Amino acid sequence: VQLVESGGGLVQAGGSLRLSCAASGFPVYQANMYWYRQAKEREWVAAIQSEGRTIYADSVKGRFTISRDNSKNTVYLQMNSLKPEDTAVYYCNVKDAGWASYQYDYWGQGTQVTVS
Amino acid sequence: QPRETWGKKIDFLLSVVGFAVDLANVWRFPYLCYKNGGGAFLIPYTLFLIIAGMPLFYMELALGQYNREGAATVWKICPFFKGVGYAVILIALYVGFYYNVIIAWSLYYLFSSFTLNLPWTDCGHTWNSPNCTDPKLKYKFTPAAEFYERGVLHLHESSGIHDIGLPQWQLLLCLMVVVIVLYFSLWKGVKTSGKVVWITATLPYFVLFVLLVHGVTLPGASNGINAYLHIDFYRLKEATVWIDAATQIFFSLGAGFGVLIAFASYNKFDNNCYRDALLTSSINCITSFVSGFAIFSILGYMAHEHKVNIEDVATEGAGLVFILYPEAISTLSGSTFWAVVFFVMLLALGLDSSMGGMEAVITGLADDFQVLKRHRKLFTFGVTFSTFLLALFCITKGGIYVLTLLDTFAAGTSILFAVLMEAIGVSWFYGVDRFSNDIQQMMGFRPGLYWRLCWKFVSPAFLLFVVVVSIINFKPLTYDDYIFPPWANWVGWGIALSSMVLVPIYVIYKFLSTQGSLWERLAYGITPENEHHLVAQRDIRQFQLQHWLAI
Ligand SMILES: NC[C@H](O)c1ccc(O)c(O)c1
Ligand SMILES: [Cl-]
Ligand code: NA
Ligand code: NA
Repeated sequence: VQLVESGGGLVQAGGSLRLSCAASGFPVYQANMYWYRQAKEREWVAAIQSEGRTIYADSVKGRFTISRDNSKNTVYLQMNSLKPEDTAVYYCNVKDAGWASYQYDYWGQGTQVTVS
Repeated sequence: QPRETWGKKIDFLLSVVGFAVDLANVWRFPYLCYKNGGGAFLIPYTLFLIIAGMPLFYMELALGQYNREGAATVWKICPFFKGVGYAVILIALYVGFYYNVIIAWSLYYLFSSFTLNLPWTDCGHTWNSPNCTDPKLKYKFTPAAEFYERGVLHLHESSGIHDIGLPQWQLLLCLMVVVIVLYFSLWKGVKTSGKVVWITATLPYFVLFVLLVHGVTLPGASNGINAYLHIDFYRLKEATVWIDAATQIFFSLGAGFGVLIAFASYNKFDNNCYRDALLTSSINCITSFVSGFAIFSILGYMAHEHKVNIEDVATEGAGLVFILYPEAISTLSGSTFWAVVFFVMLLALGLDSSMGGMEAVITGLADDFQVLKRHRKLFTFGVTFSTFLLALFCITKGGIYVLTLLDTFAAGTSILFAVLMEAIGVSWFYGVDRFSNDIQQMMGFRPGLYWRLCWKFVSPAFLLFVVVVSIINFKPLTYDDYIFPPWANWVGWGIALSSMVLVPIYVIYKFLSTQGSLWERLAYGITPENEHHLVAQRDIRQFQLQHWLAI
């Protein structure tokens, strides 16, 4: 099980950024895939869950949009209307691959996002 | 090796329901309704359910699901409260010391039911005294009461808890069967138990439905139903009914044993444990209510058959299950089938609850020690064998006295104290707001203000009140006309305090083992272990008022 995050970079306030999480060793379409960020402590950002239900932290709700591509085993985080408070290292997490699976809680190395 | 997840949601739900709906709903609840006036017990029971038991069922499930640990190691969020996990594990072990003996009684009665002439129908048996009489052709001398007390318990060979005798070999064999079944249902993880609960967690409902439907039609059942639904409001001014209701709620639902935490620790992160807790609590309460309906209909039926009052047929302890119901069955047509189904239902009710209670210990201590995690089969054998050896005390001639002491003190005030400490540690020291954030991360919604209020103020307050009154309003233990000696009461209070004192003891140990100044030790003790890097940075929320003012 491996998670490789990408898409981070320096962006202007009010801009947009699409982070990707290329997953290996498990299918993301059954997995509880979570996004965290550490600006402070790692704060949960969003999650696309085992059955496709998308939940967001109140700090990002209505701005960020989590999605997953089943063909590429990639989880996306379309972060829109970014603010300077969104500057942090965004981590992609797989809590588990659903029922009849293992609680991986595997984390990626993180992808820096800087909102000027 | 990452922690495994239940093969299905049905596996988790059936495990939780099989543990929650247990022998308590049939052996402990209807007797507590009779003992407390009938319908007067139902008001405290429902109140305590709503305000403490549903909330703490939900809290335990959410804690296990989010932290993915057993009752002991779940207290990494508030390190000072690991004594609470140890105490609940100890309470589960204590309760399994006699719960499996009750299951052994059910198995003995089932094996005795494989006859056209049930042994409890008539006298003339080797276990019958010369005073045995059937009043429907004083109650202690009936064929069923004499069977239970002399051919099963052999209680007539014990003068008291000072003279308990040696283990009964038939009951020893039945206990061996029960513990072997538990071991082979628990030795390979939670997968085997989750598949096993498919029948044990479902047959009792059909059996109980048929029992209720037949009992409501028996002559005189109306009197028993009326007594069941009669509310004596002056009994609510006594603390005994409230203590009994709270203890029954937390003993029957399964909160305060570490079983719910252990079961939810194998859940997928996004599992809706809120609806799981609601469903399990509702099923447990409806099962208790229906079992009480059936038991009281049988009480009225037997009072009609004996031409006596309902209060002259009810018996303390497991009498309503092993004297009254067997007698009514023996009075029926096709009594062999009724006995077989009744005791198969009892076995199914008890077996999954024993499995859950043992899984609490195994999961908690294997998460605490990873050596035990690797050696699952050996550790399961150790737990099962210890339970067998310490349940040998309850299958002795005076094993009913040991069972009474255990059923009074193992999970009485101790379990209420344990759930109170759980609620306090989660809602005050860790933070009810943090717990709501965790539940939102799992479920996307934060628990409503009702649940947060129950977790932080209501349930803690009611639990504290019930603990204080149970200590203040303790009455010396007795079984029927037998009065336990004064030292038996001290032994029982020692059994309760054994689990209760693990919380102060662990707090002291954690404070002393931690290195630093007083404030550093406190911050480490109340700070989650993954956040201990902030104690140096001096950013402890618990040292600010906004943490404590979280409604
Ligand atoms: N209601 C008691 C519950 O069935 C239970 C808890 C802990 C145990 O060890 C047990 O055997 C049963
Ligand atoms: Cl109950
Ligand atoms: Na059960
Ligand atoms: Na129960």
